[PDB]
Amino acid sequence: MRALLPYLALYKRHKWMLSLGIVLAIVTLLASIGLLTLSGWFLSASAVAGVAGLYSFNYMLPAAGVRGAAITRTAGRYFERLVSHDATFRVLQHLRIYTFSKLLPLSPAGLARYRQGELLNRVVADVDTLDHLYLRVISPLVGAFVVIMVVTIGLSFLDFTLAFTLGGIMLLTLFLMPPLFYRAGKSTGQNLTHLRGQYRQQLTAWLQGQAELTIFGASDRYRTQLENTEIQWLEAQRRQSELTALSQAIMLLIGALAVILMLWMASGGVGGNAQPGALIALFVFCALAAFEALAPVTGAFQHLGQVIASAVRISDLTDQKPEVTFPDTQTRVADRVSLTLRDVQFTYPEQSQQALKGISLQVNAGEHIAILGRTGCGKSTLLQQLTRAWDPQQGEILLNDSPIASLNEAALRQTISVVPQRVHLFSATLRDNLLLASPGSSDEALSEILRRVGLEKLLEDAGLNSWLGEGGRQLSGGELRRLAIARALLHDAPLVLLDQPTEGLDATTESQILELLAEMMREKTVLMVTHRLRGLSRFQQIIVMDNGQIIEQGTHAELLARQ
Amino acid sequence: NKSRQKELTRWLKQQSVISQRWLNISRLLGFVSGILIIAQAWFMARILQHMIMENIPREALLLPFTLLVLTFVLRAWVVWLRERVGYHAGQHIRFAIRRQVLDRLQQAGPAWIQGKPAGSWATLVLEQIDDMHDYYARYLPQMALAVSVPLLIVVAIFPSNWAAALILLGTAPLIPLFMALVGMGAADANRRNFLALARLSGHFLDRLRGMETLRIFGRGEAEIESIRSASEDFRQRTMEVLRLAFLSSGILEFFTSLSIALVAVYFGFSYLGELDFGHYDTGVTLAAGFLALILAPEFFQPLRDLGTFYHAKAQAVGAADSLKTFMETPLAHPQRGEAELASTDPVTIEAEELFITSPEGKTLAGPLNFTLPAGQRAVLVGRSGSGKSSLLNALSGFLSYQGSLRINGIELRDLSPESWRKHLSWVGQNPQLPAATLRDNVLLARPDASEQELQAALDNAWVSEFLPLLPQGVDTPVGDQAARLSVGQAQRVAVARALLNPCSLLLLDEPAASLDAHSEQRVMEALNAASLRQTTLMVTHQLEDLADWDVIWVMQDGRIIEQGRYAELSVAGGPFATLLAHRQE
Ligand SMILES: Nc1ncnc2c1ncn2[C@@H]1O[C@H](COP(=O)(O)OP(=O)(O)OP(=O)(O)O)[C@@H](O)[C@H]1O
Ligand SMILES: Nc1ncnc2c1ncn2[C@@H]1O[C@H](COP(=O)(O)OP(=O)(O)OP(=O)(O)O)[C@@H](O)[C@H]1O
Ligand SMILES: [Mg+2]
Ligand SMILES: [Mg+2]
Repeated sequence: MRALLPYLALYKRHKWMLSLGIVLAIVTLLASIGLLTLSGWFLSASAVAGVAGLYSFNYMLPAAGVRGAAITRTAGRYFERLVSHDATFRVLQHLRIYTFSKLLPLSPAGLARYRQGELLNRVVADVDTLDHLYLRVISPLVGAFVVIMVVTIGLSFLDFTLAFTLGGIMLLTLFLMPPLFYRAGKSTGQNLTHLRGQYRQQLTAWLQGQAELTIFGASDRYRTQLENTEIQWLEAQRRQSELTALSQAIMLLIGALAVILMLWMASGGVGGNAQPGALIALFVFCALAAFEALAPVTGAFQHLGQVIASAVRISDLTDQKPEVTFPDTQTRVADRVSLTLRDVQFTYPEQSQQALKGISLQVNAGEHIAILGRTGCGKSTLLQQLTRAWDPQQGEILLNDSPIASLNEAALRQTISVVPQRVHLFSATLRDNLLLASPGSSDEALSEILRRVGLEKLLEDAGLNSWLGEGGRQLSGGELRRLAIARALLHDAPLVLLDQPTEGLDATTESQILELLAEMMREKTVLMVTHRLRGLSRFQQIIVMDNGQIIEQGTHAELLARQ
Repeated sequence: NKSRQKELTRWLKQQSVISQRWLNISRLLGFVSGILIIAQAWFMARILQHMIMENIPREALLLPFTLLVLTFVLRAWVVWLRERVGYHAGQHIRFAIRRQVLDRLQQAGPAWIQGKPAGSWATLVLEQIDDMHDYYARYLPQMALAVSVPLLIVVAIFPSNWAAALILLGTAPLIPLFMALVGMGAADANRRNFLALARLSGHFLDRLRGMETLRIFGRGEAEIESIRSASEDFRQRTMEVLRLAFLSSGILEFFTSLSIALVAVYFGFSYLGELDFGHYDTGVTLAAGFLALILAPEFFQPLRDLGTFYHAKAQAVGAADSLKTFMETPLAHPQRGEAELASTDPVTIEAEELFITSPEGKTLAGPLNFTLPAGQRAVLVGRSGSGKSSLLNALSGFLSYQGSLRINGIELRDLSPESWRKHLSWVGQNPQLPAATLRDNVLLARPDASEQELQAALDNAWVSEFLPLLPQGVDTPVGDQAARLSVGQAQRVAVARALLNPCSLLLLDEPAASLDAHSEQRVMEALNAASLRQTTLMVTHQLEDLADWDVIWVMQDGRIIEQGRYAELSVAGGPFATLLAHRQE
C-alpha cells in the first residue's frame, strides 16, 4: 500500500485538472441526488397541499430546482469525465517515458535479470494499470466521501436522528467495506498481474523461437505450457468476477437497508413532529438516490489490489542502480585515440571464474590490431570493456592516457565505433536503420555508403523509404553483416572495434569488404577480432587470447617464425 | 469502411455460438430484474401513499414491508447471478478465439510471424482478444433487455397514468437515434487505437531487443523521443475513443434527466390542479406519482446501459479488424497438406523450375532445377544474398513456392507439416535457443533422451569442452537470446540439436559460423560423419575442405549456375574456381 507513494507525487504536476475532475464529480453527485430528492419531496408536498393549497404552496421554485439539477447532472458528468481523463492520460505519458528512460542506463547486465516479454508488459501494460489509480481508485473515494458529508450535514437540519442514521449506514459502508474487499481481492490482483506478464513472456518467446520449435516438434509442447498459463490467468479473472458480483450484491442489500430504515424510522416523526407530512419522502428518496455516490467505490478497492501489484513492478525497475555511471564533465572528442590496458580483469555477474585474467596491451594511435583465439576465450568480453558495458575489477583502461571512466557518455560514444557480433535489424526504415550512427547524414551520404559495402540492391524499389526488420523486409545473414559495417563507417569514430566483421560472407565479398575497410579505416585505431588467418599481414600486431588471457603478441611475420 | 465493419460483426457474432446457453440465461435474468424493479417500485409507492396521504401508522404496514424486503433480496440475488453468468459467456468465447489464433500461428511459421513485430503479435493476442469480453458478456444480452424491460415498465404505468407513460416514450425514440450517429465512427476510432497500441508495443520490444546497438551509438536521447511519439499517438487515439463514449453517455443522460424532470413537474402540477388530462377521469393518487418517479430512472437504465455497451461492441469491432485480416491471409500453402511419406529412409529432393517467394510476394530464389538422390549430400555455394538460405527455408515448409519441389515424388505443398518436420532437422543461420537451460536446448527434439545419447550430442558438437566453464554445467540457464553464452558457444549448442535425433533430411546453414580454425574442424568431422547417414544439404563457405561431397551447387542470383563434383569444378574454371580464387590468399 505504501508502494503508491512515489506515484502519488505525480499528482502534483496536474494538480489543477486532477482536482477539478474531483470537484466536478462532487457537483454531479449532489445534483444527481438532489434531482431525485427534490422530485420525491415535490410530489408529496404537492399531494398534501391538494387543489385547495394552489396559491399558498409555492410551486415555481421547486419546479426550477428539478430542471436546474437535471442539467447540472448531465453537464457536470460530461465535463468531469473529460477533465479527469485528459489529465490522467498525460500523467500516464510521463510515467511511460520515465520508466523507459531507465532501461538503457542498465542495458547489458541490468536487463539480463529480466525477460524481454515481461519487460514489455511492465512499460506498456503495467504502466496503464498503475494509471488507473486516480480515475477509479482515488476520485471515487474522495468524491463519494464529500458527498456523504454534504448530504448528512444538509439532512441534519431536518432531523439529527435520521441524518446520522442515513449517514451512519453510508459512511460506515465507505470505510469498512472497501478494505474488506481489498483484503479479499489482494491475492487475486497479484496473481492477475503476475500471469498477464507471464503469458506475454511465454507468447513472445514462443513466437520469436518458432523457427526452431517447429522443426524439432516443440511448438505444441511449448504452446501447452503457454495454454496452462492462460488457464490460471482465466481463473484469476474468474475469481475477480466472483468478487465483483458479490460486491454489487452487498451494496444493493445495503442499498435496501437504508431505504427500509428511512421508511420505518421517518414514519414515527421527522423534526420532532409526529405528522411528518411530505418529509417522509424526502429521506426515502435521498436514501434511494444517494447510493449512486457509493457505486464507483464498489470495485475501487478491487482495482487497488491490481494497481499496487503493478506499482511494485515499475518501482522495481525504476529503482535499479546501473553498475556503469558517467560524469557530467563535457570534453571535446579527440581525433586520434590510443588506448592502454593494464591488468584488466572482469568477472561476469553471479559467477565464480574470471572471463578476463590480466589483459595488458598498449595500442598506439593509427595501429590496426587483430585479436585471435578460441571460441569463448573472452574476445567479445574485451571489446565490451572498452565500451564501458561493465566496470573492470581491479583493472585499468585508459583512452589517450586518460581513464575511460572519466569520459562523458555523449563523448565516449563518439570516440568508439563498434561492429557487434550479433547485428540487430530494427523495425524502422532503411534510412532510420542507418541514422543510428551519424544522424545528420543526408540521403546521398546514406546511399553512398550502401553502394560501398555492396548493398546496391537495397536502394531498389522503395530503397531508403523501404521498411526493414519485423513488419517489413528481412535481411539475409550477409546483408545484416554489411549493414553493421555501414553503421560503423557512418559513425566515423577515431577508435573502431570490429567483432568478426566478415563473418558469413563468401570469399569474394569478404575481400571486397576488407579492401574497403583498409581505405576507410586508414589513420584510425582498429581492434578487429577475427577467426580467419587470411590477410593479417597488414596488421601491426596480432593478439592470441586463450581462456581470457593474452598468450602471443607481435607482428604476423614474427608469429609464424616462433610457431 | 462500413462494408468491412459488417464483415467483422458477422465474424464476431459467429464466435458467440459456443456460449449461447450462457447468453440466454443472462437475458432471462436481466428480464427478471425488470419485473423485480417494478414490484419494488409498486410496494414503495404504495407504502408511501398510505403513510403520507391516508396516515396509517407503520405498525399496520407489515405485509408491504415484508414483501418489499423480499423484493430487495431477490433483486440482489439476480444481480449476483447475472454478473457471473455474463462473465462465463465472455470467458469461454475469448478462450476459443485465442485458440484459433494460436492455431494459425503454429501453421504460419517464422516467415509469416516476421510479417508483424513480436510486440504487436502480443497485443493482438492479449489486448485485442481480451477487449471483446464486454461485447459478449454485456452487449449481446443487452439488446433484448433494451427492448423488453422499457416496454415492461411502461405497461405497468398505463393503468396509473396514460400521460406519465407517454412522457417516457416521448423522449425514448431519440435515444437510439443519437446512439448511432455519435457511434458512427466509434469502431474505426478503436481500430486506430489498437493500431497505435500495436505500433507502440512493437516499437518498444524492437528497441529492447536491440538495446545493445542503441547503447553503442548513444541513442538514449533519440529513442526517448521515439517512444514519446509512439506513446503520444496512442494517447490521442485513446482520448478520441473515449470522447465518443463521454458524448454518447452525456446525451443519453440528458434525455434521462429531462424525462425525470417532466415526470416530477407533471405530477407535481397535477396534484395542484394546473393539469387534468393525464388521469383517467379520476383524482390523481400519490402512489401513481411515486410509481412513475421511481420507475423513470429505470425505464432508461436498460437504454443507458445499451449505449454504454454499444461502445464496447465498437471496441470489439476495432479489435477484430487486425484479427480477421490475420485469419484471412493465406499461409505458405493454400491448403493444409495431409499426405505423408511413410519410410524413414533418406528422401529424394527434386525441383523443376522452382521459384521461392516471400510472404509479401517478392521472389527470393530464381528458377531452381536440381536433383538430389536419396542418401546423397550436396553443398550450396555462392555469393551472399543469392538465395541460398531461401532454398533451405523452402525445404522446411516456411516459404511459399511456385514451381515444383517434390520429396520422394510428393509435392512439398501436399506433405503434412507436422509429419514432414519429423523427418527434418537442421541448423539455422544465426540460430536461437528457445529453452531455459542448456540441457533443455540440446534435448529440444526429444526431452526424454537417455543420458548416454545426450552425452553423444554434447561430445560430437564439441559442446562438452566448455561445460566446466558454466556454473551449473549442462543445466545452466542460457539466458534471454542466449546471453549467457558466446556466439560460438551457442552455435555448437545449435549443432548439438541437429545431431541428436536422426532424420531423413539434414539441412545446414553455415553450421560452423563464428568458430575458429580448430573448433570448426571438431564440428565438421561430426557433421561430415552425420552427413553420410541421410540426405544432406549444407550451405557453407569453406570451399577448401569439401573434397568428398557428392555434388556442389554454385548459386548466383537465385539460380544454380554450376552443379558438379569438387574434382572437376575446381579445375574447370568458371564461377566456382574464381570464387575459390579469392579464397586461399
Ligand atoms: N522476407 C523477405 N522479404 C524480402 N526479401 C527477402 C526476405 N528474405 C530474404 N530476402 C532477400 O533474398 C535475398 C537472398 O536471400 P537468402 O538469405 O536466401 O540469400 P543467402 O545466400 O542465404 O544470403 P547469405 O549468404 O548472406 O545468408 C536477399 O537479398 C534478401 O534481401
Ligand atoms: N552474460 C554473461 N554472463 C556470464 N557469463 C558470460 C556472459 N556472456 C558470456 N559469458 C561467458 O564468457 C566467456 C567468454 O565470453 P566471450 O563472448 O567474450 O567469448 P568470445 O571469444 O566472444 O566467443 P566467440 O569467439 O565464440 O564469439 C564464455 O565462456 C561465456 O560463457
Ligand atoms: Mg564473441
Ligand atoms: Mg542466409
